[PDB]
Amino acid sequence: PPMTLQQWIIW
Amino acid sequence: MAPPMTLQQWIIWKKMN
Amino acid sequence: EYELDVEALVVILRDRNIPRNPLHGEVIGLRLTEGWWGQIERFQMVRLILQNDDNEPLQRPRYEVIQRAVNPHTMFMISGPLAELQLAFQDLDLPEGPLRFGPLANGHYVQGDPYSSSYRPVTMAETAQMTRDELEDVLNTQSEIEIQMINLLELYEVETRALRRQLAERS
Amino acid sequence: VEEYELDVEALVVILRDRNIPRNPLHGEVIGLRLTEGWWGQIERFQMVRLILQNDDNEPLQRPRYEVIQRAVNPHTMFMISGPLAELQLAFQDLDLPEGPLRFGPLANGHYVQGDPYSSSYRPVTMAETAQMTRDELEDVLNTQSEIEIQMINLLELYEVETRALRRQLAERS
Repeated sequence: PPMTLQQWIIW
Repeated sequence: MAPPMTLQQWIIWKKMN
Repeated sequence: EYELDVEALVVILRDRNIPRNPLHGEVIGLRLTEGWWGQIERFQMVRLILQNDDNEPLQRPRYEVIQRAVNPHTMFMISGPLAELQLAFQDLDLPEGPLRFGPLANGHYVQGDPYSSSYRPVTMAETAQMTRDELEDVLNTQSEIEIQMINLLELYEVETRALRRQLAERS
Repeated sequence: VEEYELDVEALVVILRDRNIPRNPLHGEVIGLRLTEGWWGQIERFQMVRLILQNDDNEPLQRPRYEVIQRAVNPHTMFMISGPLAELQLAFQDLDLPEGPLRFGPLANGHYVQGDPYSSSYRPVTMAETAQMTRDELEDVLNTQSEIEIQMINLLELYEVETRALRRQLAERS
């Protein structure tokens, strides 16, 4: 499951 | 000292010895 | 591999109005409009690393440097000054050798192309940082670029002669 | 000091074949234009000084020439043009000078529109770069980069020249 920048930032 | 030589002057000199 | 600040990268993208959302392992080309080397465009190709090999998120994100020529037409591209891009890409610098020329790393100079118009040679500040193999590759590439430039100057001189002729007889 | 052997009789043949009436002196500087060589069919430059006699001006049994680290000025110097293989008969083991010096008139990177030697100028080949040292490469690169700046300026000037010329041609149809 590759993450996007927003998907990493909300973490 | 002798003067500086041209090319032919040298060739003529070499033709001596 | 060097540190990547995701927050600053997001800010950098939004400021340019780019709707793109880069992924993990995403290959990004960078057009550095200016840096310590002066005010002339240079290129660098990087890759984002957000997680590990098992896709578990890294609380300290990274980016790696890929040693390949940036192709602005077939690649995702961010442009801006080095100082600004360093807010995201920590310790970012020029790549090895002719690669810094990007679309001209292979020495292909094209008439009418804006990237060929923007191309400028290496400064003496750049060369003091280079190895012999590095310096040879740059010199080979600049030679290829010059060959194209000289052919283009002959073509220009031929057309100018022809147009002034055509103008003379039609005036 | 870099000195190699000189065949005087071959030099006489070369000068006469080029209709050069005068014979050079001992200690005279010769500017050479190498029209072609191992590097390619592009023109290169080398500077030499003749040694026909020793310190007491006694003629040498085997004359020599020395390579001078200075850029050739074809406008002011005694010049000989020809291929490397023809000049190697007179100047034994003749090769290219160090760094940008090989460019001669453009060793200083002074590129000019209309200058014959700027038009004849060609950058270094891959055979040349393989032989160079780090300092040579950095020097050559410095000069070629300055020539590039000049060439870029002339390209943008020709683009405006061509454009305005086509415009004045179009209004006259």
